[PDB]
Amino acid sequence: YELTQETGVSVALGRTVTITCRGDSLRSHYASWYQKKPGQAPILLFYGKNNRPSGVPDRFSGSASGNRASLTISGAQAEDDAEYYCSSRDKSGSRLSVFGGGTKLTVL
Amino acid sequence: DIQMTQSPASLSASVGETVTITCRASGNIHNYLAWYQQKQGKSPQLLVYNAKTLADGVPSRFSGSGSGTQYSLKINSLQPEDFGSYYCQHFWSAPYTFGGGTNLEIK
Amino acid sequence: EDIIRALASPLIKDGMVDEDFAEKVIENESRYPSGLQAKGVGFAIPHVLGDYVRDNAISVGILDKPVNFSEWYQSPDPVPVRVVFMLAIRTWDDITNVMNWIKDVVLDEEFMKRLLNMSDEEIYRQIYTRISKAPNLSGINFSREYVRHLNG
Amino acid sequence: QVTLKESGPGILQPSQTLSLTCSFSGFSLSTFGMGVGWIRQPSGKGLEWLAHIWWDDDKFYNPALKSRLTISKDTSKNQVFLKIANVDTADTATYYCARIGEDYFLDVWGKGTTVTVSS
Amino acid sequence: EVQLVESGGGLVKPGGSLRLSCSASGFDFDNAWMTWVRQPPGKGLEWVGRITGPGEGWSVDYAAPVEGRFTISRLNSINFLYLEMNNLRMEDSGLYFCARTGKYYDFWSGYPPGEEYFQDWGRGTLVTVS
Ligand SMILES: *[C@@H]1O[C@H](CO)[C@@H](O)[C@H](O)[C@H]1NC(C)=O
Repeated sequence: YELTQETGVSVALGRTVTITCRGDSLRSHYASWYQKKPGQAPILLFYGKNNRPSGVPDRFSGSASGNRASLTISGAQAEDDAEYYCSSRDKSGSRLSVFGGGTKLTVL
Repeated sequence: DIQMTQSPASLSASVGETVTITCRASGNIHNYLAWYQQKQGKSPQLLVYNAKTLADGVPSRFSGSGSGTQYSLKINSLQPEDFGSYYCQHFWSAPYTFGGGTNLEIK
Repeated sequence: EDIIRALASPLIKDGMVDEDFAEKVIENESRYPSGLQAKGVGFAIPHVLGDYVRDNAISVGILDKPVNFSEWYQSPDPVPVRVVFMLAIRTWDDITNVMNWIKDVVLDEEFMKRLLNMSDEEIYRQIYTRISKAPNLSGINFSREYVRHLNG
Repeated sequence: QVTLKESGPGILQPSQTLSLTCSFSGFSLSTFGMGVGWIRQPSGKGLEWLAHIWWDDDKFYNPALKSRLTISKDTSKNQVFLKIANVDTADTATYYCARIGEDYFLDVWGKGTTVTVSS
Repeated sequence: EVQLVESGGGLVKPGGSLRLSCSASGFDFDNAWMTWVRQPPGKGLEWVGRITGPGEGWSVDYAAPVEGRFTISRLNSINFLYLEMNNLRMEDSGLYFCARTGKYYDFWSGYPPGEEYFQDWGRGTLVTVS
């Protein structure tokens, strides 16, 4: 369990919350962030230091510093009610990948 | 290949006088040029390297300067031993060719 | 052809890359810009990482005057590049190790000021030393043939 | 003490190959940044670059002469060799072996072999 | 823009084996990096492994917990990849996803060997045990 992630968050409709990820590998590497719905393939929402993929809403983005990475969810809508995941390297300098536990974000 | 052209072909000076020798490149050779001097019947010795500083054992009475494509040697208080043949060697890009040299003689 | 033939010739002649390396590099450069601005001069790093690279080698060119081309970080602003590091590298881990090494080179401003004025023999010796001195990059083929001044 | 000594033939006949051997000494030729080379001086003339050996076995020749010559290294017993084919009377000259230093350094400038060519 | 479709999941008795398959379309499959990730019900995404391209020589990297029980290979001529699993246990059950990955590196602020992202995911195929 290389990447630590929170169980979930209650989000008021249209509000801003932050989903964080912590670990040691994050001191040198960035985390990639994903959004997943039950029954659906997950989609990449954010990666690197500042890169929003095409094909996604431009509502929000992530960042990283220290030993923590995060995705800001902003103006969260009902369609953003999803499992969120973060992934990065297992150890600084290694070539293997890991994902965090998965957080449930629910929009009221 | 970048060539060196020396000038004048010959110099004439008295012992104790100051003279200069000029060499210029056919291209930009930055700071890599060396000056050599030959006594009759002997191999030449190094005077100046990296187009500017003196080699170990070389007298303080002379030096040189320049940049880019053109450099010169300046020798003060010429001593009888300073009269001889001078050569400019190009180092920016191999082969390390020489200009034809100049000939300094006593008035 | 900014630097692409001048610095690709020895990679092709000595068998480091396939003969159509230059064309593959040009198309990938368009998609993935090579320019990068340092506090001093631009340092560019063209690369592909395809299977047409036969062995790993670094071709380094120094330009008489800067060449203006787009930035690595997706910006139309041209970068006045004076030094170019064409990387004939087969895979990802090897190229990241080289780019990390190049960053140490890029940040050495005294080195770059000298580099712009170094002869091919001097350029070879200082780069050669840096590649082999580093704990990384073992296996990269670097020689005098990969050191060049680019006219204009 | 670094010094260069030389040996070769006195009189060579036109069209024959000239063999000049330079005895290298005082440091290893394998030393990083170092090398040796040859400079020619026909009597009454200035200096001409002839040939060059680097510590890494790179080699240079004067392009005007190059088609006739090869230069080689053998670190066993410090030997430097220069071989020039098809030598003419026009090639009568003093042939000097000079030590090259890191970042360019011609200094030793060993005494020259005198080579003459005649019938 | 692209498609990636998994198949071959099914029920395996503990100690048994199976092979999963996945087709791909709309992209360069020769210089592609492909990975597998699995999600047991009630769990998050577990990375299983990655197969690299011909530039490196088709090496495969595995998560330590699956090393030695998994093998990955692919046929570029049909845009298709395969993976074999052996000696299955209850912890191997889950939805197996195939994904197309990319590479990321920041020249000024990164660190080798960079980072990765999973750009395009398929639906996944379900593997169960006992
Ligand atoms: C790039 O350099 C060329 C040199 O001829 C110049 O004409 C051109 O305007 C420059 N372009 C930009 C965008 O600076």
